[PDB]
Amino acid sequence: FGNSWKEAPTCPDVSTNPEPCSLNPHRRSWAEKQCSILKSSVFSICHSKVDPKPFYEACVHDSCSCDTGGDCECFCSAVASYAQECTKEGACVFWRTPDLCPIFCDYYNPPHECEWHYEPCGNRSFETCRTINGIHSNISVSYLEGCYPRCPKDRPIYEEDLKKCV
Amino acid sequence: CTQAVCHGTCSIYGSGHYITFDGKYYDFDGHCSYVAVQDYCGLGSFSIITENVPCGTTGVTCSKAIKIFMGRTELKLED
Amino acid sequence: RALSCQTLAAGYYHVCPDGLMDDGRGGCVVEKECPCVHNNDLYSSGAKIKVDCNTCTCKRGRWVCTQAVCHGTCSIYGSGHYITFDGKYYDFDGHCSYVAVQDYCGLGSFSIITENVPCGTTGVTCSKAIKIFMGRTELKLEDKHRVVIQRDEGHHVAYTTREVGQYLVVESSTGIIVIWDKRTTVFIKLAPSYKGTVCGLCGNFDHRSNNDFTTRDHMVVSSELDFGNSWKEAPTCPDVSTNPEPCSLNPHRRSWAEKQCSILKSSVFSICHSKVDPKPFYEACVHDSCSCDTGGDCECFCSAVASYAQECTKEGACVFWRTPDLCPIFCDYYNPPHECEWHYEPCGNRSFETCRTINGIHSNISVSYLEGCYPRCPKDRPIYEEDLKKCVTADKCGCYVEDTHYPPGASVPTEETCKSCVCTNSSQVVCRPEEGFCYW
Amino acid sequence: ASQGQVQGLCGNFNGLEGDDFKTASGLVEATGAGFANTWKAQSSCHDKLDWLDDPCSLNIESANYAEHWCSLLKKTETPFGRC
Amino acid sequence: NVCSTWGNFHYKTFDGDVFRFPGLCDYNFASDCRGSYKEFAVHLKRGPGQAEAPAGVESILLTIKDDTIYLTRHLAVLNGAVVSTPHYSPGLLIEKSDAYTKVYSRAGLTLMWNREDALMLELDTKFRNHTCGLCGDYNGLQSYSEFLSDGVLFSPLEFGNMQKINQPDVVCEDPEEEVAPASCSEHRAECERLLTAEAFADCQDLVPLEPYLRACQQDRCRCPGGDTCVCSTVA
Ligand SMILES: *[C@@H]1O[C@H](CO)[C@@H](O[C@@H]2O[C@H](CO)[C@@H](O)[C@H](O)[C@H]2NC(C)=O)[C@H](O)[C@H]1NC(C)=O
Ligand SMILES: *[C@@H]1O[C@H](CO)[C@@H](O)[C@H](O)[C@H]1NC(C)=O
Ligand SMILES: [Ca+2]
Ligand SMILES: [Ca+2]
Ligand SMILES: [Ca+2]
Repeated sequence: FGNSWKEAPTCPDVSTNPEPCSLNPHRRSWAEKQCSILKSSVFSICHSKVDPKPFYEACVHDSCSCDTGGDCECFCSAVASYAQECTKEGACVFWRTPDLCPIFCDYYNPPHECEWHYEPCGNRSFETCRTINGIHSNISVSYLEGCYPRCPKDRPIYEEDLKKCV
Repeated sequence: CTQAVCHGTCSIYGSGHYITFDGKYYDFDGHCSYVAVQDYCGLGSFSIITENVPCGTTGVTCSKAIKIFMGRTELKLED
Repeated sequence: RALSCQTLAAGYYHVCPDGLMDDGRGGCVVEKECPCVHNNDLYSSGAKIKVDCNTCTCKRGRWVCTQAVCHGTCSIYGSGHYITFDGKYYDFDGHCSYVAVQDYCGLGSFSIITENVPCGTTGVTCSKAIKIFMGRTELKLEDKHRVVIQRDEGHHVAYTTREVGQYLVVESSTGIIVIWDKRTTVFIKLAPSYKGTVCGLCGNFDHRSNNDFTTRDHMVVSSELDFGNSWKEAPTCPDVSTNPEPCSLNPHRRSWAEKQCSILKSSVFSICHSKVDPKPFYEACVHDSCSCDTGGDCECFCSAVASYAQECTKEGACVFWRTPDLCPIFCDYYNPPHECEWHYEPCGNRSFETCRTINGIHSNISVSYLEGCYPRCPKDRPIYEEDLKKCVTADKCGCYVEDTHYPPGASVPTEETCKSCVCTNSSQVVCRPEEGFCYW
Repeated sequence: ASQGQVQGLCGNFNGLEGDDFKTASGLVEATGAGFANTWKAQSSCHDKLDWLDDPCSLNIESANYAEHWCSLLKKTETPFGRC
Repeated sequence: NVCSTWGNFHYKTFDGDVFRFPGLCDYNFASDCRGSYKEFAVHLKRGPGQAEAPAGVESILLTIKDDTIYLTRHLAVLNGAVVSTPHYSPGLLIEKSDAYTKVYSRAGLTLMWNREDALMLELDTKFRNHTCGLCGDYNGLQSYSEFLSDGVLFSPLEFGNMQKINQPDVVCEDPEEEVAPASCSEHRAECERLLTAEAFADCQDLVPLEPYLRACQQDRCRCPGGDTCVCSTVA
């Protein structure tokens, strides 16, 4: 089914699915140790709302393969994929720590006024200059992780294409 | 429960993990440009293509760019 | 005959008229008002600068400096990179417990050991624990924590453990200092009273660097692998024969390593290029990135870059190099729910008030150049208590007795007899006797 | 018998290799070009700066040639292997 | 604009200036002489001399700021590895049709080469006043500095000779100054009639004519017998 949807006829045909953790045995011990956080008590609230096994397998499969550089970026995205679903079903979990996939939000703040904050599960609706003129989307994206503004009370409209409270 | 039809969702993630619109998981590791979605199905209006390249030495591959054709406009999500 | 204030000592062997001499800044100047140069910077007459313990002055185009002896520093970092007290870089990859420093040099008062273990598959090894013997007490730095062992009954040589920035600092009242980044880096600082009375992998600290390869039995060798092998502790540990070459044994990882580590040579660190030579740090960055091939290789790189950023700060160039995509740092995790007081200080140049220094206790070194997150305590409780990392009022901080924090009011434990103790409601630890025989 | 009585680009010859960049006017320099410029014998010459590049990355056609021969120094079977 | 090379050692810079440099060893076809950082460099490698009429190209080396592409007659190599064309990296596109091989870069570089003789390169306007290869500079001046730098009007052969690259394993001799042949103006009518035919109607205002017919002049007389050397210009 996959090989029939390629665009260029000259592209080769896939014959087998490789097994990363079998071709890189020495990387298994680490991968199976970091990815175990999904099954740990940290995500105890979400265990009854999302089955973690297909995400644990994805985490282990990815961690065994990023063997040419920057393998701490393959792991954080894998865990964030599951955390996003946990948020989506109604379980807002705070899993980042200064030693595990840190995030650097206050980089965006003006010199020392504190207005950007890491929102663990995005459940915050504020006023941009698009919605102020009646423009609206057609779906809810109120479950996307990241850093969000908390614009002050003297210029409370968040302009997006410059990331500025005006 | 009320009866309204929610939007449909397809997911691509990781080293070639796919979840279709109807909820079927699978894996596929190709090195070419593949049709993610389109309605030129046997005259259609759009198409969304993906570009997979190797990332690692075990042979697995991952998506690295996206091309969106709408009417005649073409967006490209890249870098 | 045309002098230039830079060929003054040359001799003029091989414009301005007779008398006046070019200064390099502009018009011709007399010899008296001739400026000075230092690290590609031009200072006029009568200026002032400091060099690590002293202060200098541009007098007559020549520098006049005070003469005090700065402390001595040994550095251990990376996958086996050593810098001795007298400035002699080298490499060594062992798997045993080695004597970093000691005073039992042929009767002694201390010793500092290290524990190197393999990290990777290319054969390189890195430090992962430290042990400090002081008199009879034994501190051990391990698993991101400090553990006391065999605390002596009544001598208890005064030390002090605290946490500054991202680093853990252990000082001793005798004049020993250890700075540990909790992963692999270690700095040992010694007071100038130990001069020429130590021995170990860090040399013997005598302001002379042609004899730092002195083996255990007082012989001077010319080989790194013989000097290193003679300071192992357990006689059954094997002996190192060759230094591995990581980037040659892992060809596929080279392209990444040489691209990320290139930031040191980019324009981002343009200010620091004239003050610290970047080549011996670029080499270490590439060497470390090719070896961390078993997981967590984004951590071997950030520490390598921080080692150079710290020196740039130390020499007077505060550089801001972190970005949300490059070694991000997550500081506001420590803040209260949404009150914003903790801030990432790129170069630590901040001197605030803790409840130690409020009572006259002072250190002996300036550690005002360590990276990390720092408090900015509010104006309603502006005293930073360290053992809990909390901004509190000047009254309710603690007692800090026997290197152990005790909350105000809490009955202070006491290893004495008939002597009860309490932290008053004034931050004062006071003890009373109990006649239950014994008396006051 | 001339230990510490020489000055120039060749250092002071006193046993310590950290003060070798010690200019003739007090303090010590950090780079290799900064120290050297202070020992010019002609005031008219300009000042140079260090070069933070590797020539084996600008001339690709020469890298293979340079490696194939300079690598002989580490070959134990080669005559240099004795040293 | 476009730099081009084709035919019997015919070249064309970014500012016209059609000449003939029958070099055979190796040359710097194009480069970025900005001075601070070299963004790209295209190096050309002629053959040992195929025959009197044709003038092929053995291989092409093309480095873009981090990686090298080595294009041969039969295969293309990227960073020392053979790639199955086409390739879709997020900063570089290589494709191999039957009549051409094309390379597109995000820096503003397009290269098109048929595997036998014809090669053309297109750059954006960003690289004006910086190109320094055999294609001359890209200031838009017609033979301003390419041939008259310090008042001396450089002959094409000596200008081409300066653009050589020294491979530190082989010594290759530069071509010697040939005796000035007669201006082959006896075949001008044939070239003009062939080139200005009906099939080339809607380009008489897009591309000029003088340079391309002047090129046909030498091509017709320098290439007696088979017409394998004149119809490579009208192409
Ligand atoms: C900084 O150095 C001084 C110099 O010794 C230390 O002062 C010593 O303190 C111990 C116990 O507190 C006394 O037994 C010594 O007599 C003191 N030395 C002198 C010369 O009087 C001081 O303790 C050091 N700083 C810290 C924080 O320990
Ligand atoms: C330089 O200016 C622009 C590009 O910077 C270019 O179009 C122009 O032709 C050049 N002129 C000269 C004299 O170099
Ligand atoms: Ca010494
Ligand atoms: Ca010396
Ligand atoms: Ca021109």
